[PDB]
Amino acid sequence: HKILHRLLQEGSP
Amino acid sequence: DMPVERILEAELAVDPVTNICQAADKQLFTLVEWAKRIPHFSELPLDDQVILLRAGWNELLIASFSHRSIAVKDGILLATGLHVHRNSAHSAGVGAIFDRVLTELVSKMRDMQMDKTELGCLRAIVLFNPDSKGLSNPAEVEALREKVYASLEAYCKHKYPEQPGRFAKLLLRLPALRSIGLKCLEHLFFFKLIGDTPIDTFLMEML
Ligand SMILES: CC1(C)CCN(c2cc(C(F)(F)F)nc(NCCC(=O)O)n2)c2ccccc21
Repeated sequence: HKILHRLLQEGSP
Repeated sequence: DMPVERILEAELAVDPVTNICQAADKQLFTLVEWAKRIPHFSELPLDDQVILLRAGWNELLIASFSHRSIAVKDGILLATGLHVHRNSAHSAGVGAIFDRVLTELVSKMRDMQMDKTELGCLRAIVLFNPDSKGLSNPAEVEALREKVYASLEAYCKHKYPEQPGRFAKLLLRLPALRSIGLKCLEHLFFFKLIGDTPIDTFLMEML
């Protein structure tokens, strides 16, 4: 679930 | 605390098989941004946020395109702006579930003029599903669910006091949404199995 797990995390450009 | 204002704010802030898949992939990125705007969702453990969105994503998208489609004549308006009508649903093999969306969701949302605060609250209830498997503390999710529906009931009773049964009427569209979400997901897994879906997408991960 790499995409969802990343998307949920704050601090993205 | 769980204000319906913030739930409404979250709503307002956000070949047929290929059209459906492209449209679902788009809305999955949007659905994560919606979920973060729901009060206290982002305060759950990150692995529980993953579990809730994996368990509810297809119901959450179906509720939204059903409400979007209340003004469309005998069809479904996808988030890409493309329509699904009965001919193309049958050519995708999903004619029967298309009819069920119209008769159980769109027409009934239209009949009662379900508004966007009510839609947002039903979607937040779906999101906070305490039966999702593997949650670190299911009761924490049940706790948030109970705050959402407390806020929904007070909202309905204030705005629509002449309709005392309206709150239960809303919640009693959720079994239909659960049926219909299960069947849509079955077709999606089939499309993927036979190689009819776009590759390397967020949608592929959800499946
Ligand atoms: C009912 C019907 C004929 C309509 C389209 N569709 C789905 C299913 C999903 C979902 F993934 F939620 F199940 N999504 C989206 N569209 C993206 C959201 C948006 O466009 O707003 N479309 C679908 C899939 C299988 C079987 C029948 C259907």
